Amino acid sequence: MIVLFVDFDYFYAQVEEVLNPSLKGKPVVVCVFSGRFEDSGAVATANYEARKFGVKAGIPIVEAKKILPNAVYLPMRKEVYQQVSSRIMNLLREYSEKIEIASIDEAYLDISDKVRDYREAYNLGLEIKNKILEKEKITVTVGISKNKVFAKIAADMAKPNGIKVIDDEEVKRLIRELDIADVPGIGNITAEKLKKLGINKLVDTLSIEFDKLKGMIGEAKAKYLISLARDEYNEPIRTRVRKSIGRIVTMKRNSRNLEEIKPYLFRAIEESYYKLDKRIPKAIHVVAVTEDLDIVSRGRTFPHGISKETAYSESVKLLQKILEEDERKIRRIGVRFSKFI
DNA sequence: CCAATACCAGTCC
DNA sequence: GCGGACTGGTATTGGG
Ligand SMILES: Nc1nc2c(ncn2[C@H]2C[C@H](O)[C@@H](COP(=O)(O)OP(=O)(O)OP(=O)(O)O)O2)c(=O)[nH]1
Ligand SMILES: [Ca+2]
Ligand SMILES: [Ca+2]
Ligand SMILES: [Ca+2]
Repeated sequence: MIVLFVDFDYFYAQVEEVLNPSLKGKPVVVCVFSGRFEDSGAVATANYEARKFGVKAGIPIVEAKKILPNAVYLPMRKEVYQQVSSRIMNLLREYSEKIEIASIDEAYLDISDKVRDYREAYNLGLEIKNKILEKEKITVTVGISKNKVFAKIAADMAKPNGIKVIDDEEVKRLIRELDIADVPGIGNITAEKLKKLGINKLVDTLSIEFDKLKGMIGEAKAKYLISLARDEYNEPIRTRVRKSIGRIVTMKRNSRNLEEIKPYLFRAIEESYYKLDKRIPKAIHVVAVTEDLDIVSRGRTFPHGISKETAYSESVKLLQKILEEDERKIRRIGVRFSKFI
């Protein structure tokens, strides 16, 4: 298999630069303003100039400004970003029928039957990069390898505005030499657990008994790493079928007032049914985050489909149950739908 | 009952 | 701690 992965560079901020060329060369920080109070919220992304001066995704806007008062701070316009994204994804569909949209700015193409080797793949990667730049003025990074995981690792290594092939011999070398913390799916918390077990590289995952590994990180992640280490990973390129779909929102203020909370819950349900499209759920869960940041959920599974109308009325009953059985104020409220017909 | 179900903490990016 | 979605461990419960 030959997999080509495309990851758009500093995507949100780059879109803002496209829409305002006056911003280029300036530090640009795109932000999620929460509005629970002043300048509350977090950095969604920053361009590479802003990162140079200490601002990165996830930090509080409050801290970002203290850090880089000099930057241009912009509200997230996700609807605008989604439109650019959708057009780019349609461009990519032209290069292969076998496409997997992983997120608003990432997609994998299975080009096994489109090119004969990694030389032609590299060439296709350049064509893709040029076309996206020509049509949307967005730079992207391309990663190419024998499976999805190494194609992404390649992009991670080459960004931004890059292209990289990890060929079959390099896959073998990296199984031995790559810090396992750099494997997709392994965050800092998981990397640390592995380090305690004596695992620093993919190849090390085989030095331990499965039950010990599975007991530390779970069976799913254990089989994932083991497959990678044995170079057997070969997951098909295709859009994932979601097992659940929902929406949970932060409220303007904490509350236990049923009718102060209902409007957020109901909007959550509306956004959920838009996302659901033609999928019909058999299960609904109302999910609350309390004032001190615990989660409480109450669900119901039916032996049949739940239309939007039954979702509304049942969600009320489930919310009442949360409020009856937990005396804390609620901070976030929403719904998740699952068990599709 | 206790297997089936419900809850819900943890994890990724 | 803005958030969607999935995983898997532990608590609760329904049968009729
Ligand atoms: N609201 C919010 N959005 C995020 C967050 N993290 C990433 N995003 C969105 C906005 C970014 O443009 C995109 C980030 O994906 P990446 O890890 O590839 O970073 P980004 O494209 O911004 O920069 P990069 O690929 O490193 O050049 O996804 C986050 O923590 N909060
Ligand atoms: Ca990305
Ligand atoms: Ca990106
Ligand atoms: Ca990592």
